[PDB]
Amino acid sequence: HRGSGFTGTLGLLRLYLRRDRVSLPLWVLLLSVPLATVYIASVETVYPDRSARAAAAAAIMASPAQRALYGPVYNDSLGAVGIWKAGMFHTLIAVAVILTVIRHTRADEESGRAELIDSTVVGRYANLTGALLLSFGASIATGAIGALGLLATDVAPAGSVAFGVALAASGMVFTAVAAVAAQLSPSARFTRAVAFAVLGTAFALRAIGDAGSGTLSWCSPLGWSLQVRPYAGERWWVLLLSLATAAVLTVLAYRLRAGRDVGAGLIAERPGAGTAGPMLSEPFGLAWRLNRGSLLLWTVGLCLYGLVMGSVVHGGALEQAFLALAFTMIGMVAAAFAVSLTLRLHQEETGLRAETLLAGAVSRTHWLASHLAMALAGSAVATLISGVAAGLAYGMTVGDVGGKLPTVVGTAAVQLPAVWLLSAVTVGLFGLAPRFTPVAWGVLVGFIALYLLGSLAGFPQMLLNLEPFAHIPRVGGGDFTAVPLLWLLAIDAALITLGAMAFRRRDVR
Amino acid sequence: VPIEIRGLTKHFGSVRALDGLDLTVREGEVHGFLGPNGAGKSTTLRILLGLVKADGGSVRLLGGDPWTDAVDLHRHIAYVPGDVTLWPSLTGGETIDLLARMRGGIDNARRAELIERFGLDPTKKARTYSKGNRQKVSLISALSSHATLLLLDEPSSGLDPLMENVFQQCIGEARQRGVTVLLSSHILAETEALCEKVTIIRAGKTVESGSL
Amino acid sequence: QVPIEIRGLTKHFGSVRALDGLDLTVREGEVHGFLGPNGAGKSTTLRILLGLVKADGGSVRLLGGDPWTDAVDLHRHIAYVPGDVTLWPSLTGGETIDLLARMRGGIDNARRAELIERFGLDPTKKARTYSKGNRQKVSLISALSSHATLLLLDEPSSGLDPLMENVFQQCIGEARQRGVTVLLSSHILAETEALCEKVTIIRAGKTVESGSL
Ligand SMILES: Nc1ncnc2c1ncn2[C@@H]1O[C@H](COP(=O)(O)OP(=O)(O)OP(=O)(O)O)[C@@H](O)[C@H]1O
Ligand SMILES: Nc1ncnc2c1ncn2[C@@H]1O[C@H](COP(=O)(O)OP(=O)(O)O)[C@@H](O)[C@H]1O
Ligand code: VO4
Ligand SMILES: [Mg+2]
Ligand SMILES: [Mg+2]
Repeated sequence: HRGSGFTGTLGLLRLYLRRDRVSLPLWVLLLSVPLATVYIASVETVYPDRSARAAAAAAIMASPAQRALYGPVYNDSLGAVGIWKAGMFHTLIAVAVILTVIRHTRADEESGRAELIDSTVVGRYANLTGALLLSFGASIATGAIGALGLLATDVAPAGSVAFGVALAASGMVFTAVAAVAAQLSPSARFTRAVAFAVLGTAFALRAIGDAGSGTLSWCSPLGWSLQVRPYAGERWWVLLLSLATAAVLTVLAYRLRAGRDVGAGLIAERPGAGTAGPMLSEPFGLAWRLNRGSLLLWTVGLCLYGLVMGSVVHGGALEQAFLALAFTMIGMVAAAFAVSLTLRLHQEETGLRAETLLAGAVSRTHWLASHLAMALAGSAVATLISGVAAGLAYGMTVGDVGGKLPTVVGTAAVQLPAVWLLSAVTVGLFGLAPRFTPVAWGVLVGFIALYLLGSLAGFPQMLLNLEPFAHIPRVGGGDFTAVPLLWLLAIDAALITLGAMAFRRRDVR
Repeated sequence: VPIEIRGLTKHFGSVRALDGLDLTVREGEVHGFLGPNGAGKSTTLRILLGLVKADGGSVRLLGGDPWTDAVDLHRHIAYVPGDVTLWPSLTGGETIDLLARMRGGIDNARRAELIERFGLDPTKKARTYSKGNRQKVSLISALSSHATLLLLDEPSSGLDPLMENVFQQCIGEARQRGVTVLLSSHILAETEALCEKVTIIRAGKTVESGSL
Repeated sequence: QVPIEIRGLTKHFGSVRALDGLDLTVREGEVHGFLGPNGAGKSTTLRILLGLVKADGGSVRLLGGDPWTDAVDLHRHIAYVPGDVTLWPSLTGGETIDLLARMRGGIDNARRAELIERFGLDPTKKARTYSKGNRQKVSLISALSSHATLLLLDEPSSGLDPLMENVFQQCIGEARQRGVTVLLSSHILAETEALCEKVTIIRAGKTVESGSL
């Protein structure tokens, strides 16, 4: 008696919510507080005049390269100009909700906790509903806090509410995508890859559309957030387009969960091979075999993104400025790639598969430098390929490809020390405090925040030196000293050698 | 009759997991469940809990289909997995009483006696357990609940010959007071001295089932 | 002529005294049993032997060298079967055998096929579909079919039906014939009598009794 498929949802929600009580408040505050205190606040000092904002609004609609990244500007009002750079939060919130949903649904279910939970009196959809409730609540909280903060400023009141609801809707559209994608494969990494491919496609379509006519910006969940048009005449009804989609997606997710056999996905497995080829006989070969798909996917994605940022660039004092800013994002994404490749060491050790390997003819360095070498090589290859693609596209759309290609390749390659520094940090953490290895992500996020909110908030030029992305030189003409590159490489080497020397004297438990 | 499997079948891919099984457990008796290392035992146990979806046949658990009544019948069933995995951060006592709260019932007088008899140390983070004290957590959390049907998968795995004897004694006491057990053993020293009317499955289909 | 020789081993895990003066000695060609209650120090000793843990005292002479400093030249003659077997979920069952045996002494193609035939494994199936009994045959076949003069088996028959745990006993009896030292840590007091002589019992880190059966 009294049994529904949702029984036990509240308890699962309350033990998911206590699993992450340090991450959720931090990333909910980080995407909501610096809207009325940084972005809107620093428009009365950079553009402190009614006629000064007109020139800035004219210099945005007359340059496709700049409005590919951020979106168009529809008037010279204070709210529209100030919030223009804040149109990047719609992608960060999507990343956050995707990661949270996958982490709570597929990450633990793959580790063997689904059998422990479902054998109890919990319902069938208790786990999915718990995770969706958590993510929807977070995406409401961030939008509500942002709107409440913006309502305390001199901007129009309607636009603040419009932006808050737009942020919440963009957070909700991709939670459903993550829920649908978590029902596909019995591997968490593949589900994350499928979920993030959709977000990458949406961003690429948004950029291509908004750098031109704009009619292609209606075909991507991002874009339905920019056409709400806060502070420029609100299109309220477009919110329905972002609300009628989630309800269609979510009702599909539950359906995929209906008959699915906890532990599986959609396609049954296939037999492999009975013998190991003469390549899988070493830690290097095993490490490469585990990381083929990730490297291929990341390389293809970064190439496709570079092929667009190098084409919208030219429809020399602004071309260099934009090509030095479109590659910092690629540097950050490649740093995330490096960290995700390096954490496979901690994943192996916590899974009791390090002992099986180190109880053989493998030293605690021929094993470390089998994931570390892959992390340092895959990121470099991806960044260089993206740079070549962008340079080729830019040269082709100008007319000559033999002149600009070396400059763009150099601009892409000078990001490498700041990409390897994150692998260095992770390896240094794995060898002193192995349990505290997954905080490397936090460090990365910190750096990103300090890059975005740092200069605008007016921090002194000594707290802004604590990030590596601000020290990278400029390739082209002057402004190239190559001194920060040597310092960054030395720091990477020091961190890596300390992490490696602290692993050789430790207990593998 | 708590169990009435009468022709169950399951195919995962092309792998013939299960090809017609004929289990039948009655009220208040221990019932062995034997077979080789591919027979389809753990799959049958999962199917009875509504966690694998049978692709044919008729399954009947405590009077209702396992798949649709999976939330309602779990108030009378305790499950001990073959591969025991616990939350790393929680403690032994925290795990036991969390699983009790989730199932909505415990017996503290029996729980304390079980902890003192199995020799478990309830205050250690779950990751610091020697896998024999990690099977004891599941044993304590299952034998101390109000369930009236135990689906023990392979309970005495990693237990020294003393805790194994204690486990046999606890199962005897449990069977004395109305609990019904379906036990998969692979150890023919506990099956002989514990249960009767065993059932043997070879490739998915029963080959010999009857009184010991 | 003495593969293992431990004298006065000790190891603290913080406030826990795991080992308090263990004594052990194997004699180059004997199957040595290693019994003890739960929480006695039967793995911790095996993990100290392989160089995965640093001892807090005493002396250890595995095959004639320090287990911690010479932990590479000695592991070309040692086969290890973990207490809880864990495999890679994407590699096939037949690839894990070759991968594991290609870091130790090296696989023996004459015995690999024979062991796959007499254990009845299926070497073309992803390793996340193995039923806890074919997940142990992978480790057993990879360890028995190698060039190793010392086997550190740790509860080797966990999850094996009453016929495969007789095939395993026959395989150990046949492997001991060609001079292969074995250290068998087990809880089933039915295989130790059939295989092992000169057993050693530990209780709380200290050996309590030792000698032949
Ligand atoms: N998730 C799965 N996907 C595909 N095939 C599977 C899956 N789980 C098990 N199998 C296969 O289907 C059959 C079911 O095995 P099952 O788990 O029933 O074995 P078992 O009897 O429990 O083994 P043991 O008795 O040693 O515990 C086996 O052939 C197994 O390899
Ligand atoms: N990482 C660890 N942290 C704390 N205690 C540990 C750790 N590893 C082992 N121990 C302790 O070592 C002792 C023996 O462990 P083990 O050798 O696995 O036991 P057994 O003899 O049952 O095989 C136990 O007291 C156990 O708790
Ligand atoms: O805790 V034990 O390694 O004796 O199963
Ligand atoms: Mg089983
Ligand atoms: Mg052990």
